[PDB]
Amino acid sequence: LFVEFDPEVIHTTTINATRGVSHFVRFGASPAIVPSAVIHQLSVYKPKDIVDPA
Amino acid sequence: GITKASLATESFISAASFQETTRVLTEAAVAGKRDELRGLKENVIVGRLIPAGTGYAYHQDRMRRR
Amino acid sequence: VYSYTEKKRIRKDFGKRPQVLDVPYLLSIQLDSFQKFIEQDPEGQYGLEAAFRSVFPIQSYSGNSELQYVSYRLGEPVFDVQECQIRGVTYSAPLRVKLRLVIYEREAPEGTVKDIKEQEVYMGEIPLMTDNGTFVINGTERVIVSQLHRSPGVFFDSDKGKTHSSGKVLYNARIIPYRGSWLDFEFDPKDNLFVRIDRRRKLPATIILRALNYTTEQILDLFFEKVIFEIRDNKLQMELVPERLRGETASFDIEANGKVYVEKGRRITARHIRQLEKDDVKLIEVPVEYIAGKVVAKDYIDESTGELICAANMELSLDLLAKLSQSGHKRIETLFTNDLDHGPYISETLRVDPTNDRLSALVEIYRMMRPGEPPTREAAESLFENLFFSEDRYDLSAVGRMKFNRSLLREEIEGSGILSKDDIIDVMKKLIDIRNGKGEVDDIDHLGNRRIRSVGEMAENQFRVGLVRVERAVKERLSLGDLDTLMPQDMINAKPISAAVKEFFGSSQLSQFMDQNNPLSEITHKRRISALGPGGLTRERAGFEVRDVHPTHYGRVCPIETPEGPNIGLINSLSVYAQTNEYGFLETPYRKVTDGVVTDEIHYLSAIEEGNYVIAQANSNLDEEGHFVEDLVTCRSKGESSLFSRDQVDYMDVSTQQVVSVGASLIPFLEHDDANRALMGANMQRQAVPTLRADKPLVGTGMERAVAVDSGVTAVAKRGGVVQYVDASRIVIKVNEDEMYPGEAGIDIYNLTKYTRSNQNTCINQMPCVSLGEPVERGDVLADGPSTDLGELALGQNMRVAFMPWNGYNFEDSILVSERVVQEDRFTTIHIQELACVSRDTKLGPEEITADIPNVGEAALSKLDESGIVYIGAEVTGGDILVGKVTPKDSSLRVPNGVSGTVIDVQVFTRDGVEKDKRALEIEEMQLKQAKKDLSEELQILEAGLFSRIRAVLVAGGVEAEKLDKLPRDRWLELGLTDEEKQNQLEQLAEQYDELKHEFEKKLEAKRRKITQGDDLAPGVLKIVKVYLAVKRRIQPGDKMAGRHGNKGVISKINPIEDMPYDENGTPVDIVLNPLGVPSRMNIGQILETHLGMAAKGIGDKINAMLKQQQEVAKLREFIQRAYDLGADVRQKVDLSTFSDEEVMRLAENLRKGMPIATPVFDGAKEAEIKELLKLGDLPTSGQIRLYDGRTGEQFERPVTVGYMYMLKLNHLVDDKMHARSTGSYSLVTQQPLGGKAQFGGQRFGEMEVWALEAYGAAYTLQEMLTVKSDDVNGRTKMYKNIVDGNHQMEPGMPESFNVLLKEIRSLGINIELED
Amino acid sequence: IETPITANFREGLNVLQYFISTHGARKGLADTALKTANSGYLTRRLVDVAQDLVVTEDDCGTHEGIMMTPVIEGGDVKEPLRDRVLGRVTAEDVLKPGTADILVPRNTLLHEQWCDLLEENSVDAVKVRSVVSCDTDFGVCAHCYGRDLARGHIINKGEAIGVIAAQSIGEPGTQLTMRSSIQVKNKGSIKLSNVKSVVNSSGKLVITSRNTELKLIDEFGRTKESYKVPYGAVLAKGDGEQVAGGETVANWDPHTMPVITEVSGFVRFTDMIDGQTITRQTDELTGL
Amino acid sequence: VPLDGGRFATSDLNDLYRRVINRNNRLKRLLDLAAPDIIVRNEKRMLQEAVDALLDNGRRGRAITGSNKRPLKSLADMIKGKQGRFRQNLLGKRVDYSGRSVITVGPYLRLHQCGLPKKMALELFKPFIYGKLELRGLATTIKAAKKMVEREEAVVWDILDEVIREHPVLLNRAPTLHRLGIQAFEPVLIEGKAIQLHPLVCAAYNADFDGDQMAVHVPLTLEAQLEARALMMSTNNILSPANGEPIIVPS
DNA sequence: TCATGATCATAGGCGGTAGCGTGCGCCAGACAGGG
DNA sequence: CCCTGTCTGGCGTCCTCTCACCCCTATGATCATGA
Ligand SMILES: [Mg+2]
Ligand SMILES: [Zn+2]
Repeated sequence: LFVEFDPEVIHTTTINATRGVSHFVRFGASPAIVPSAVIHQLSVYKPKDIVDPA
Repeated sequence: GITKASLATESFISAASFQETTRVLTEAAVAGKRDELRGLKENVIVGRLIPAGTGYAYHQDRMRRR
Repeated sequence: VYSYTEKKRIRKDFGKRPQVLDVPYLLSIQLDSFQKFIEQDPEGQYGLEAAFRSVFPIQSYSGNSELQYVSYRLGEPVFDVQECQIRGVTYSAPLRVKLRLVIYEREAPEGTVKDIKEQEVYMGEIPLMTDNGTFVINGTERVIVSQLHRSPGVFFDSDKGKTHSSGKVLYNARIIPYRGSWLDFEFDPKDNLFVRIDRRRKLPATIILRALNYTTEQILDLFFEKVIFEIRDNKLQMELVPERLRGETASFDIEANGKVYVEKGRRITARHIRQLEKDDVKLIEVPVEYIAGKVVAKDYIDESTGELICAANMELSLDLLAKLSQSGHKRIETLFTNDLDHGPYISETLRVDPTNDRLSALVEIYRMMRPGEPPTREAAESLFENLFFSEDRYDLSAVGRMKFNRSLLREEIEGSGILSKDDIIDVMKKLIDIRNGKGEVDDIDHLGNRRIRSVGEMAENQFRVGLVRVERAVKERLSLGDLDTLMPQDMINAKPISAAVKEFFGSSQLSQFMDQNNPLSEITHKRRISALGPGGLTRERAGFEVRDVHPTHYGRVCPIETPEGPNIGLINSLSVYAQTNEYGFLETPYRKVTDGVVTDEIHYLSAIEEGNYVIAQANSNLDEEGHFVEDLVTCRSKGESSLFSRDQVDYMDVSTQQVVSVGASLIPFLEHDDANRALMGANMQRQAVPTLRADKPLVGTGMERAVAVDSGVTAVAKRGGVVQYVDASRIVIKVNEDEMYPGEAGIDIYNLTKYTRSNQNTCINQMPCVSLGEPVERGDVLADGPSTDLGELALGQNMRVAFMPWNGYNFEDSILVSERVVQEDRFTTIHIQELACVSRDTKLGPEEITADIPNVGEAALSKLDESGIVYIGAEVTGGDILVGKVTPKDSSLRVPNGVSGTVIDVQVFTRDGVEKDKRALEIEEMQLKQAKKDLSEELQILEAGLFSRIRAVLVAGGVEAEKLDKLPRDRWLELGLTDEEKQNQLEQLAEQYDELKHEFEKKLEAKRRKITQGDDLAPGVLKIVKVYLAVKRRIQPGDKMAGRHGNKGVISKINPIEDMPYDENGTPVDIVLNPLGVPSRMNIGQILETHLGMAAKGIGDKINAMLKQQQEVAKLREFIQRAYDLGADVRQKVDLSTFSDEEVMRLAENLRKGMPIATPVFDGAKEAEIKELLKLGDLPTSGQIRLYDGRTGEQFERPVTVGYMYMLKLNHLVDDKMHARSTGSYSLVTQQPLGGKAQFGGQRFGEMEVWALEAYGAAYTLQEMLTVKSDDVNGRTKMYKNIVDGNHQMEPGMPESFNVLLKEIRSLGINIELED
Repeated sequence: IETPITANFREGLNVLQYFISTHGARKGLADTALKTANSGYLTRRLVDVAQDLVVTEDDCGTHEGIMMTPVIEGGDVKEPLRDRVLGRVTAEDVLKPGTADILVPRNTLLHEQWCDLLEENSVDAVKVRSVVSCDTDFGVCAHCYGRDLARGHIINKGEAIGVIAAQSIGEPGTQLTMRSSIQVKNKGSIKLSNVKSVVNSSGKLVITSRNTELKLIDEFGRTKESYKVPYGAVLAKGDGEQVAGGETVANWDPHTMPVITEVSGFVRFTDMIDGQTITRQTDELTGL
Repeated sequence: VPLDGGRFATSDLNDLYRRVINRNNRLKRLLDLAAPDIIVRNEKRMLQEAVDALLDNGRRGRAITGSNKRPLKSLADMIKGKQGRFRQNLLGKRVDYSGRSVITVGPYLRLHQCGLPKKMALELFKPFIYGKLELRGLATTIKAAKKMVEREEAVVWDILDEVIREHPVLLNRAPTLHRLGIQAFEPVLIEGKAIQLHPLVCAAYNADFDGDQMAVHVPLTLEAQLEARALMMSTNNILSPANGEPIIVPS
């Protein structure tokens, strides 16, 4: 899930007590700055199907 | 030394029945090493006669018929 | 004077030291700690109030709501202890808490809440403690054992020698908090100073000093002195105090006042320091090479350029002096960095530091804690304030603050639970002082650094962990809901609290199953100081030093009672007089020896207060005033024994029994046994079993009554008085009038505990030992328990022993026993086994317990009733049917193959809804009838006591001698009597009587409810049938008997009566030991116990001779008085002139089977007293009778030692170890036989036995030992056919477990095969 | 502890003496526990390094064996020749010092009669065939092993000797523990080994070697005393001489390393510049 | 395994395989319905870490657990160490026709024989007794013979004295240190429940009689009886293999 | 007849808006730090 | 590249006997009672 927030002044362990928290997209130790490809160049989709998986 | 002399064998079942089994089986896996049951403890593992007592006469017969 | 049960059989007592402090209540650790835990405790601490006031008030995530705390309260348990052990529930009490919710408004958190709500809430069930000191967790009586762990506070250890392989010792300073993050300062071989937090990555230590907002100038102001250089007209002169120059070789000629003081090439002597400080020399002259390496303290800035001349903590060169000299600075502050005095450890540490201000230090600490993430100044401030400086995540206790102030030489032992700046700076100062060479390091095993937790503190900690999980739930829910509509029981839930405390009391490493087969084993399992468990060390890792007795275990922890094996010295047992201090340390009594006189005041010393003073040894001779009769007396000063003068002593020990525990103070003649054999004797005395009729110890220590009464197996009288009705079931005491309440008229009923199962399958019985009409005093035994007799402690039985080799049947350690022992039924112990049978719920329908059973006939079903369950009383064999059970297929319960017995008790529990069959209704009618009769007899007996009170009141004041019994007895109130105390008392007794009437109504209704209701049970079970078999195991060749000194042995042959060596009177000896176990296994105490036991029986035989001839009481009085005086200055001093001619006959009725003799531990009966007591009887002086032989009938040469030894049967029997298997069941994953005895299994032919058969030439034996007999399934069916057809031959095949090895290696990416 | 226990078990022991006895006893028990823990693992590693070695031939056919001499620590002879060369096949055939007269042939098992005939003639060093110097590929021949221990005859072709060897070494591991001059006793000839000696001005024999070993040859050939002799030690005797008992024949300084010479001449300084190579440190309270 | 409570406390392997199959099915579904650009990566990291938990748990950083602190068992924890297939199931096995009890002295024995109970000798030697019963013709099938020797009628003790007679057993003390720790005797039937063991022989076992327990094994086949008579008998091993000292020293 | 409340049955992996870990020890061989 | 320190992997007796313990908590759905 895509969430907008700001890292340093608001430290995470305070906000930990809630959901939305498994961990960042990383590919590495640091919380990786993610692209928003859907937001920027891929807004409206799911024409794959509505297969309603299985 | 005796633990390194026992881990450095041409028979991976002896060196697996002794200390670390992971390192011995990976080295013998990538080397394609081929045990031939070679003495006492591999034959205790596999369930046949020890080549020491009466099984020594049996193993001389078996090796002579090879 | 003596109590009335002490006039039954008064034990003869040797012993010389007059006691001054009696043995305390031996179960005070458990009971006092758990009373400290659960009690309404004001002023905050300790108890549950500490947890409820440290985790509350829960305040929300800025939603202005707050859940604060009021009080708590425990209701009564729904089940008392007996119903709880029968049914199987926890013995718990519900914990009601009064919580309050307040909800603040907007723009004013300092403003008024709009609404509050205070209410009762249910959370958890904490299990209570029984009066014995034990818990009942799931019907099984368990003990939580005290833990010995490290005391919170600072600790300056020294990693000696081993590191860096160059002998340079390190020094670390571990701050041990009670709860929070650890902190280890240390050194390194480059002499830098390194901090670490919770064994994580390592940083240079001064990075935390910047984190406390210290500039570097202030740091060098703290950790070093200053050296002043004044530039006054000539070569940059110096202020010099010569104490820094103690042993330093100068680089020039130090002169002052026109006088040469110090020469170049020499050092400054101490007398040259005296010269320079006597002449008051201040300014001396230095060269240009003297300040070549002096380290500046603070920053100097040039006023013109505004730049930095030289940075702080920098050595000075020529150009730096040239820069600061022409800028206008005349004062130069440097540091003194010596080789021996003050190393520049802080200076090298600051030179390794990359950081420069507070922010960079907080960033680096935040980065070593949580690796690889963006720090922010707010996050770094929050983390470093929540490591050490917050009331939440960091808390030294009061113990921690005491050790932290004491080990830093502070004054106030009170402080906050959090650290501060001065605390860490004092830790670094003391660490640098230890590195400099002054002061000492602290050892670990010293008992001033080992605290004792107990039941209360550990239950408080587990309950606190439950509360922080629930505050992690309440902080979630409180600011994420609609307010005000909810109440504080919809928020807080009882699942984590009850789960935490139930997991601690249920399965911890210290909440262990009580070894209960003996009163001694109970009372020494409850007093145990275990070092293991959470927070302590582990068995297979550590170590050497902790398994060793430190010099400060003297009088706190017993040195000789510890289990041998893999954990020696970790499962320490606490001593006799050893209390526990206010903080948790150990303390022991002493006697304050003022300057000449031993004052009889007791005075408790801890483990560190003992070291400073000087303590006299326990048995030092003193002449009736306290004046020490020698002028050199053996004492111990600072952990080291020595010989001191008469009146430099400050304390004396109280009694000579205080080094040992209660396990090893019932051993007579302990000072004669070598310590290994005393250890094995104490451990086997714990492992005894109760016999059928326990006798007494003839040679005891007088400590038996403390262990019997101060445990919970006997029925101690609460209020004294006169016995009214004795029975094998109950005992009724009528309370004396000078001990009695005005109301609640009162005659007490003791319901004894008859034949029921213990934990070790023994038979915990209680027998009444009082007669009828007999007076009893307050604090006195009424009913003996298991292994007790008249209030004493009788573990085994005392038998006639002889030390001689007898034809090899006692070769190594074996014991040879006459048939006279087994004929008298005197070791015949009684065991009880519980066999359960559940009616589960499966497919095709539920099960059947009824007796309409297939595949069986008359011969099985004759021992069952018409509803499957065996009768009560049917003596069964091994393999009959007890409960008949058939599934939608015979699955009836059977007696396991081997054991006999007699079914004594059958329980049937029914899950509610299921149809009760006819026998469950029979048990329901039976228990209804029993409880009906019992409560009706409660009402009748207490009404009889009440009417006896009415008769006692109406003796005076309007007495009616004839008119009293003309009317019915329930109206004894409206007789002629005015308004006095007597009509008031009759009104109070009418109040009591109507209370008993309505109470009897409501309690009989509640008891019918308890019998009639069902019970909550397992998921999917109909009914549980429990049957109690009662085996009676006698004795046989193979059991283990042992004395009380380590003389073990398997009894090897049960001889006839005739073969025994007899003496020239006629009596056969009962047991023939082996003499050769004495000089090697040095337990010489058993031979003194043997001789003194023969003396005791000689006095008993003379009493039996003087009483069997029907002699008058005068001669009995004469002889009993001569046998009770007989010694040196002793403590007993009895006289029979105040026993009045009827007690003397009954005392001789109790002495005729021998005279009991007390022998205290280290103040016992010497050799000459045993000789003088063997001279009172007509026995030979040397103790040795000449003995004839039974076989040959001719005399043994060189007369042998006979006497009585008190020998114990241990419960390592031989028909519990013996096992045999031809072909049984086989395991599932690897087709090998199962393991154990209950599972019908085979013995493990282990690896070293495979080596021992490779070592011979046995090849076919090993092939069938690991292919045919064990693993290969087709091989073993071929083998079984071949054996029952007579063809001894094996078809080998392959082990199936090798195919399992192939599948497990093959299930990896590895391709193992079998070639050719 | 400097104040001993002056009381025995027949008399009493008071409290402190029994406490000190408890120090000793619990130290012993913890030693036995961790001692067993190490001993079992030692037996495991030895039977897993040997594990395989089976007596698989009947004669290898080599000569080179090890030299069995009685061990000499420097006092009494600890382990004699009969208890070392009992039952092991000789490497080179022993010739009695009636040289070119054979006493035993070179493949004779030395049982008890032969060991007594070795003790009578005082045989120096029976060079004998050891297992470590064998020649059998994939196993050990029968003659280089020796007598079948636990029996009397030679070892049978087949008995796994690695396993019995590893058990015999590791089995007493339970019993084991875990945590100025040269004074002569006997009398005989004097032997020196690996010595570079020279004559002093006093007439004695001084040594210029650390590797000097002194030996006492007895009357019949063997050695009953051996002494490691330090560097630059001074002998009161020489090589091949005769001494008496109780006579200290050597003396040195264990604190000082002597730099004694060979030729007689003046002493000068070469490459010894004062201030750098040598320093001026005057001994203050003595003078020299 | 069932624990007889309506639930299955599962083995650790099924938990590990279940985790791999959960994570793999979720990764197949996420590769099906398209991954959000730089997204089809976290799920593959999770799958790699679950397989590394299955093949060798704990070798990668912090191991997993089911309950509560103890790390659960992977495949390499079933092959390695103690409690694994090399040292617990393949080099030393549990063995049928065996029994164990407490030892005692009985000095009336010759040194090639030991006392052994009637109950142990009847339970070790069952199929021998079955063979003698249907060879002498006292039971038709095997089931009648089994019920005869379960009832212990008066004839099977003669059968048992006719099968013990020249048939060795192996006695074994539980810490076998050297090769004299396994020896072979010829049994003598004892009324009682202990193993009477010759005293001189107890020099080799390092066995006193303060509660020691020894285990007896039976050689089934014929070659094993000859090896327990010619190689391992108590009269043959009178010398130790460590030296030439006798091991029958009178104690 | 409809709505609300209470009780019973069935269903998953730090619990939380952080931090827990802390009392083994040796050897050994590779990986890397310092120079 | 040549040491020299750190790091993380290995390993730490055998056989037997006994005992306990082996989800509870939360959410959703259905049924009953009251308005
Ligand atoms: Mg023993
Ligand atoms: Zn050879």
